[PDB]
Amino acid sequence: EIEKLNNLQAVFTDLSSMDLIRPRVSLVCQIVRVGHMELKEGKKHTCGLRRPFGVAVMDITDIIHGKVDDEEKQHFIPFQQIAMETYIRQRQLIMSPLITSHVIGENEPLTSVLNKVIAAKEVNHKGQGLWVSLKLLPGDLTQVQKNFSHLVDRSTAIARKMGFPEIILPGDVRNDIYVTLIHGEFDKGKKKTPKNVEVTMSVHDEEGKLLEKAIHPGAGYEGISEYKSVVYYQVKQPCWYETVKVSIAIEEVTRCHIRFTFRHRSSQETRDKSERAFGVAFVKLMNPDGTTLQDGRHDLVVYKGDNKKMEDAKFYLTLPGTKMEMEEKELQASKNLVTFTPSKDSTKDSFQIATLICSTKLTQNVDLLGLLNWRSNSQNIKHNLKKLMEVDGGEIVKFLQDTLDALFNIMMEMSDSETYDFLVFDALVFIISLIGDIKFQHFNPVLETYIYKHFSATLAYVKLSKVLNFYVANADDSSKTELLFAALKALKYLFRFIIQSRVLYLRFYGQSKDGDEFNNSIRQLFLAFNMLMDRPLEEAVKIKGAALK
Repeated sequence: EIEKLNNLQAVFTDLSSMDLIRPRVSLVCQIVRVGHMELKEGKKHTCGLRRPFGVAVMDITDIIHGKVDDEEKQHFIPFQQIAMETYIRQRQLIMSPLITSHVIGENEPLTSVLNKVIAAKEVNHKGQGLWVSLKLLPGDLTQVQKNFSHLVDRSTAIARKMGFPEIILPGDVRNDIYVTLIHGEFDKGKKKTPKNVEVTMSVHDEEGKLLEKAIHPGAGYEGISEYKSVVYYQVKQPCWYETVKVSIAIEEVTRCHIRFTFRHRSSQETRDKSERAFGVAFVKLMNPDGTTLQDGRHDLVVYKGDNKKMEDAKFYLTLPGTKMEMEEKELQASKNLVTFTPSKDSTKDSFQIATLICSTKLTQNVDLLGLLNWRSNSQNIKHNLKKLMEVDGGEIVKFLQDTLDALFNIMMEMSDSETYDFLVFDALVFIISLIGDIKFQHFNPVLETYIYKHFSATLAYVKLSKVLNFYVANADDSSKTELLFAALKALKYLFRFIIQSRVLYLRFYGQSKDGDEFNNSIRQLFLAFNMLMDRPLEEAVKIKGAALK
């Protein structure tokens, strides 16, 4: 790109405070040649295929530390090419030739070369490299682009951090589906040479229509309909580890899946284009339980067989896509011998991917969804309430509004069962405790917003007062001790919600017929506190401290 050389400016935002204190931070440039499989002259070869070339790494940890900052500095990052050492040293070997090997100078993954460049501080770059000016600019994208508009303009390329920040601003709408093709074991088949497998991912809807520009190779580049993995020269297990960007509409990912096409890339363009994808794997970005694809590693299944079927959305989508899907279909097929015959097409070929989804609306939890599905999951409400605490505050905070609303619905509908009331009490306590954290304190304004505007309960305040009065009545209980202490920690917002419910009652029924009763509840909380406190301090000194606090 002739218009990018003078504007090849790379900015890496989201670098939180812990990002800086990382002991070892390295800016790694992947040098991959796009073009011919073989650097040979005389015959046509497949063009546009990606091959590993080398890795350039510079330890920029102290550069990100802010120790050194100067625009005019042009840090020459040494480039380390892969060891294609097969020409010089072979010229001197006489009087004892006993060697039977092959040429492996390009087949190594760039992961191994990168590991070597990390291990070897000095790179024998031999004058091959790249000059970059490295600086850290305080603040976010806006602050960097306004306090350093000269360095960083709106045309400057933008790159985000592989994860989440230490401060989650309310409304950080993102859909970062980072896909990393870790590795894949592909059988050589009838071919003596191992297939030059190239993972050409294809994002299709549930109807199979390929989503255009869904896959993004990386920062500073537009999306593409399909992204091709680095074609490895005759490798049985090509290890890619290629992290790519996927930005689907967060509403559309509910009906979108990435289909992974693996084609044998022969050394000849005619054979390359006459060879179809011998196997295709695929992953649905939504779990069967209504949640999106989980954050972690998913092992895809390379399917073999009729080319139409292995590309038929109405068929291969119905086919399990992962080894987890393999085993779940197999096990759920064991309890019912009703039309469950394993297909012999399930070859040993497998594919591995890493899906770091950095999103705001995407949901990854069974317990959270089921508890949000309380009106149809009444049987697991007792379990979903128990297991919502293990659901991370990050999962909760995305739809804390809906979680609160559903809890209040559970309370108003079935408050008769006090055990579920206790479960919702404790879930709410954990909720406020986690929101009060530094990570989630920024949604405390959102929490108050929900309290003051979106709150929709009219009698739960009674029940919560009852439950907390029971806690303070049973203060000496060791199991309760932590529960009541946590209730102490979040008393403020607890009674914010309680007062909201009470006032909603007030304005919905005109006058408080039980205002006397409610005030008596307040007074009895006072005096139950008094029994709590007049007990010997040795049992609950920290509890009395939190009470005073």
